[PDB]
Amino acid sequence: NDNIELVDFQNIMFYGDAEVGDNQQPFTFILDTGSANLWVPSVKCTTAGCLTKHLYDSSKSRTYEKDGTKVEMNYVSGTVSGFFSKDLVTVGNLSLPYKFIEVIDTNGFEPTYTASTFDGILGLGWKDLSIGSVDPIVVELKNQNKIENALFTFYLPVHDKHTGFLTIGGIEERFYEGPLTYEKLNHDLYWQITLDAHVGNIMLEKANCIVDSGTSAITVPTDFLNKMLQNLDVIKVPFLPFYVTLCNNSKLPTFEFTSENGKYTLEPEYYLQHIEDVGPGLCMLNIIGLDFPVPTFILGDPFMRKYFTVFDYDNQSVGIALAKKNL
Ligand SMILES: CSC[C@H](NC(=O)Cc1ccccc1)C(=O)N[C@@H](Cc1ccccc1)[C@H](O)C(=O)N1CSC(C)(C)[C@H]1C(=O)N[C@H]1c2ccccc2C[C@H]1O
Ligand SMILES: C[C@H](CCC(=O)NCCC[N+](C)(C)CCCS(=O)(=O)[O-])[C@H]1CC[C@H]2[C@@H]3[C@H](O)C[C@@H]4C[C@H](O)CC[C@]4(C)[C@H]3C[C@H](O)[C@]12C
Ligand code: NA
Repeated sequence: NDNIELVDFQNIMFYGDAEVGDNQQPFTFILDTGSANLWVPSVKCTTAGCLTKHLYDSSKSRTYEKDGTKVEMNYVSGTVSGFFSKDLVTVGNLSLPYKFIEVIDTNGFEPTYTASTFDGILGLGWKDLSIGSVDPIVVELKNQNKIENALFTFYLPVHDKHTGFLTIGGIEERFYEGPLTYEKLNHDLYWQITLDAHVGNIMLEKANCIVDSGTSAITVPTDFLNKMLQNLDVIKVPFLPFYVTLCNNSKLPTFEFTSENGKYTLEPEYYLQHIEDVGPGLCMLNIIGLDFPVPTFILGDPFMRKYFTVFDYDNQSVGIALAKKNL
């Protein structure tokens, strides 16, 4: 199985590296299960954000195949735009020709872009979520028979303790302890499963839960959040949807998620972010209120830091298991 090392960036996000072009041009990616396109910033970039990035130069790649088609990717955090290009993409020791976006304007993706040290985003979603109708990397590698299974695996790094791996094509027992529980997808094209959500006395039955690698938070329905925070001794930051607390706050709850198959819990230690610079013994909650059309939680980074996760295209399932504290 091919492995890609995952490095932590300030306990908000993680990255892994990969190559685009036979020139072996090396890029740092956010690895995002909730999107289905790959992009890298071009040498043709007109914007300030591209200043400090590894830039893609199609003139230095002999496997480059032109495709002028203009495209923009609209994320919740902003927009990047440019054009489609084709070239050899290499993930670990697995290569395949691939269609991706050459980004020339990142101004709509500020301040996220210039803030952090990633170059681009590598989607790990489903095909019907892609622009330009791009087969996902793992399913092509499967199809081309470079890996056993159409699946990938996340063992996330933890700040100041160990590194992580994205593993492609097969499941390695070393990453987790206890049982590995599979949860069927309740949607065709998202890593979305059904779970009862419990926080104290507040309960949502058969809630949609999206396992998502690119979101640095647990997201919660706004009504559910407003009930959770009632008398919690937490304070909202002015103008921003973030809550601050004493790290030691005895009332901070444990999320409990359950299926017929399993039980997954998330204790304060996984969703708190120390902000010692702002004040002594203060923490931010990595919890955001957000309403999808159907009541939904995003089980983001903080969930995935605790739980090893198996994303299975062939079995339309998400495997979940408690991550080992170190390898
Ligand atoms: C096919 S990509 C376009 C997609 N847009 C949508 O789904 C539109 C939408 C919006 C609200 C409800 C329902 C649907 C999208 O941006 N999805 C994102 C996940 C998402 C988040 C909220 C609501 C719906 C989907 C993406 O997978 C991601 O992690 N992204 C886009 S870019 C990113 C890799 C930096 C990261 C990010 O923004 N992360 C930030 C985020 C998002 C929500 C809560 C906290 C935070 C902090 C930070 O981590
Ligand atoms: C996705 C949700 C909800 C968006 C929403 O509720 N938007 C209503 C208006 C919708 N529009 C009319 C504009 C278009 C769609 C209408 S339509 O009906 O067509 O769908 C919004 C609301 C608050 C947003 C976060 C904060 O900012 C702080 C921070 C800023 C960074 O920079 C990026 C990260 C982060 C965490 C943000 C991410 C995300 O962005 C959040 C969660
Ligand atoms: Na995501």
